[PDB]
Amino acid sequence: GSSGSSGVKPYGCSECGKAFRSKSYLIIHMRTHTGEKPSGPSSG
Ligand SMILES: [Zn+2]
Repeated sequence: GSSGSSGVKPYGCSECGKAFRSKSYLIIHMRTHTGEKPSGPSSG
C-alpha cells in the first residue's frame, strides 16, 4: 500500500488529453489545436 491519489479537474482537453486547474489555461492551450500545428509533443 502506497500513496494513491486520483487527481481530477473540471477541465480536460480531449485533442491531446491534458488538464488545467483553471479554464483560462485550457483555452490558451487550445490555441495550438485550433491553429495549424495542432499535434506537437504529443507523440505517444
Ligand atoms: Zn489539447
